[PDB]
Amino acid sequence: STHFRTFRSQADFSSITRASSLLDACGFYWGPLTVSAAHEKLKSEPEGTFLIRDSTQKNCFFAISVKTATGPTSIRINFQTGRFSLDGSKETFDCLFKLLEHYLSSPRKVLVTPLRK
Amino acid sequence: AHFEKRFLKRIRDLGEGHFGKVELCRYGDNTGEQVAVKSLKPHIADLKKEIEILRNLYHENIVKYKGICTEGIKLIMEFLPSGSLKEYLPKNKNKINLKQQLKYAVQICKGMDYLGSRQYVHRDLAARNVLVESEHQVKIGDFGLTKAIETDKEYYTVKDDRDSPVFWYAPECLMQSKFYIASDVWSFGVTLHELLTYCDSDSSPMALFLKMIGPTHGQMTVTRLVNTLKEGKRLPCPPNCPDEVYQLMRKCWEFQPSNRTSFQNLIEGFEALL
Ligand SMILES: Nc1ncnc2c1ncn2[C@@H]1O[C@H](COP(=O)(O)OP(=O)(O)O)[C@@H](O)[C@H]1O
Ligand SMILES: [Mg+2]
Ligand SMILES: [Mg+2]
Repeated sequence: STHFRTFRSQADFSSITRASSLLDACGFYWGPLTVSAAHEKLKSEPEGTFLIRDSTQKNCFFAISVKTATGPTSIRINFQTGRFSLDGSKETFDCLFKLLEHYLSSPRKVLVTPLRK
Repeated sequence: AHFEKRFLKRIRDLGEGHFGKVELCRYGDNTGEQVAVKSLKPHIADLKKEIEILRNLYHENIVKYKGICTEGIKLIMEFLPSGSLKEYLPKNKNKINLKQQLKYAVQICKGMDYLGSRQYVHRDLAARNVLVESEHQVKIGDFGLTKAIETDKEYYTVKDDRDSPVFWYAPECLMQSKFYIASDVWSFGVTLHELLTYCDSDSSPMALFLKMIGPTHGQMTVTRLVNTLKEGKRLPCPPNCPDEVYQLMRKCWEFQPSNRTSFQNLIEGFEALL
């Protein structure tokens, strides 16, 4: 818990502060929510209710927590050179909210309704 | 300068860092002296770079280079019995007064100033890496993250993709991975804070900054740490620390690298108080 990775560039730092600024504007960003704390808030919601929070891993910024058929789960949001991508996908986005607006129209229909504060 | 692995003693362990392990050895007559051996502890290419840096340095306040143990490669160096300030200060709180602390601060600055004269930025100047030789002498070690600034450049941008002690790092290091000589000056002020708090765990730089930040985890901790520094928030004045010493400590924490003091002005500042 002592060491982290510094930002690789000013452009990378501008990408995360731009995303953090947009996340504070929306109502479904909960910040430093742990995996167990986020899943407790989602286990009683209708299927497909998603949530944005800070990841707990040292090398990851944000994560999504959604409720599927088997219950609440979490997916990593990979960030690399100003690009955002899901842990199990090959679609990169220059904005975090363009990443979310895409999977709201994906044929998988995983995300549908956000959990607001 | 080539030590054989067949004559190493492997007595006990000395300390564990974020990158490697250090053990105490000697090299049946036991005529060999005590030596500190640093192993990889999983990388291999980084330890060879650290050895080439230590073999290039030769200062009174820097750990002396000894040899190399081939196989993998093990780094051999002189053994300082008192360990690091992280372990020496909590055990000698009633022994080390303020004058002895300022004497340690002068030795660290003279060692860092010599390190900067060779275009080297330490990038890990902390109390855990300041080894104690005696009550009156300390040396600087752990050059695993040390980088060389080009002679025509003012800083060196890191593309290592490796972990960093972010709670000792200046804003330009956190935001851009740029490392000036002034970046080590920032780390010195944090290390000076450790020296005056006798390396107390409850008053550690991480614990105090996490208090200012509030609830945080993951890599977003780095983002919130930068925002805290952008709000002008710094480590408080340690207890029983005079104002003249804390002012020199604040000169190391200017947000702009160009506004920070230099190591030679720090030496003149502490020597004026002795
Ligand atoms: N020559 C030495 N004498 C005494 N203690 C040492 C010596 N070298 C290392 N240590 C101890 O080992 C610990 C970590 O060593 P270091 O090489 O800084 O770790 P790393 O480089 O892997 O982060 C330090 O806290 C220090 O007390
Ligand atoms: Mg160390
Ligand atoms: Mg190290």
